[PDB]
Amino acid sequence: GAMNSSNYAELFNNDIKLFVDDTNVYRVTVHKTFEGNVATKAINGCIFTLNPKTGHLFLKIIHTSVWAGQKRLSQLAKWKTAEEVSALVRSLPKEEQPKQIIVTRKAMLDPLEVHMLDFPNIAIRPTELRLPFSAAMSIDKLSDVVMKATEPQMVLFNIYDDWLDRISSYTAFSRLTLLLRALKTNEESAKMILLSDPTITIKSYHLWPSFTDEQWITIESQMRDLILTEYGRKYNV
Amino acid sequence: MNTVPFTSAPIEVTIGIDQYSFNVKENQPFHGIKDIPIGHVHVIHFQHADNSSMRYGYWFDCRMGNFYIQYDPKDGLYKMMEERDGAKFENIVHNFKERQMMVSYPKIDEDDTWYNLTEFVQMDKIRKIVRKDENQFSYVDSSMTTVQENELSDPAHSLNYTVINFKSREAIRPGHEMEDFLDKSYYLNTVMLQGIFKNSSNYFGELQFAFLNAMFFGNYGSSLQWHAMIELICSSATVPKHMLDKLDEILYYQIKTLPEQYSDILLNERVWNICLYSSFQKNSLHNTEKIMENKYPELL
Ligand SMILES: CNCC(=O)N(C)c1ccccn1
Repeated sequence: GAMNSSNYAELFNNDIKLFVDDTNVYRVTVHKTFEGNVATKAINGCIFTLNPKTGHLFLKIIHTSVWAGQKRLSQLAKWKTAEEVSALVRSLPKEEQPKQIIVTRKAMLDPLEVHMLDFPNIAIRPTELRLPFSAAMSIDKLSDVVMKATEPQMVLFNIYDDWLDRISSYTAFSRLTLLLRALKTNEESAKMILLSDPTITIKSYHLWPSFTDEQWITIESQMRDLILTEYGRKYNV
Repeated sequence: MNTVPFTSAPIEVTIGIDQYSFNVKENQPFHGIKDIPIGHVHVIHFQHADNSSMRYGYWFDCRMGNFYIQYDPKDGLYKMMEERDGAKFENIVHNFKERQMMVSYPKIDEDDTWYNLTEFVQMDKIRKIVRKDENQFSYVDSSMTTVQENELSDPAHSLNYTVINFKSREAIRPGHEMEDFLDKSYYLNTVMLQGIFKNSSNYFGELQFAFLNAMFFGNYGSSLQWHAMIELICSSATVPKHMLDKLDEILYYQIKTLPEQYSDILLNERVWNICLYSSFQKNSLHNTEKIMENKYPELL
């Protein structure tokens, strides 16, 4: 059944599972035409498929050519997502295939279930959590590889960098979701927090800066402040 | 015109014959039903006064044998049986006829309701859905589950309707996932019509039989089957024009006949709203849409 606050630690047990987020698959800019009508222009997108225990991110880049000559693109995007997730699963050795796939949006349930009919033992689940994975394109290195792609491409990342050498996967996921929630609520502020101190750099093979344990506590506090504030600024409190 | 005699009526019971019904009192000198139209299947059905639980009954065709009803005090129900001695049967019926204890199947001459509800229903197909090969007639009751319900527990007593499942490998061609799920024409026309049912008449017959078991016995799995077979047609973009026209007539007469007060349980809101207002065939069921809107606008 659905994943929620009550069964949260299940994410960090030893049953392989993946989150799939489709919110950045079909992306457009909306603009005026010379005749003064409105049109859209697609830009490259991505499927966000994440193992929350290990941090392994399977970033399937969706190049705009996949939309050429197609209709009802927002519907197609869900089915394209499910096609690519099913292909990923089939590409993995049996012992690496997930036992559950959790979709962040309920409209992915039927597309994914249908594409995974060959895998009756893989549970496809929704979630009641409001996860901030749409903000993945606010991570500079992820946005860069998506925007530069000239063809369909899969790129592999660990979204936890080396954090698991020092913290558990529960704590790493909590840090990830805090960072992403902040980037979603106020991207400029969030990014200012992460980079204000030029002596803390991002390793070439990492996504986030090389904070010490003590610096992560300061950073994490600053992201909470931001979120509560924006929550005031937004609601006036 | 054929006859189904009753040995007696030892317990108070409401007796149905097709869309008609009589309340028989405990030990009411009553001895069966005459003037039953030849050429159609028929259903004789029962609800005891002391236990409105379990409606049950028998599908039959008088061309296939001489059938009668006899109460069994051990099993506690009215049982259909075949009389193989034809002279014994004619003699019984004639005596019963002279005693004026046999009700006359009360068909109005103008009235094509039963034909319209059973147009494609054949006894031979009923007997493959309801498996009990030593009898020529078929028992159904309120509690019997379908083969598909059992999958999700006694198989001898199951309704072996054709399994329809929209999220199944049978329904979905590898590589056409989105196409086959959003437009079920492949599944309707190739898998089901050409493959399993062979023709639309057999498909409609199973649909009509499922409705009738839903209506007369409150059989929940039958209701599920009826709606699935409707939904499979309505969710196909490509349906033969003769099938859509016949479907509209079939459904019109089903909706017309349904008891006004059972609509809440026998009609699935999602399927009907999808079929009449969203599906590919939303504009192909004019008669059905008009009667639904005028009789059950709440559901919609
Ligand atoms: C529901 N009446 C059953 C019936 O036809 N019979 C028993 C009868 C007919 C005429 C007068 C009395 N009984």
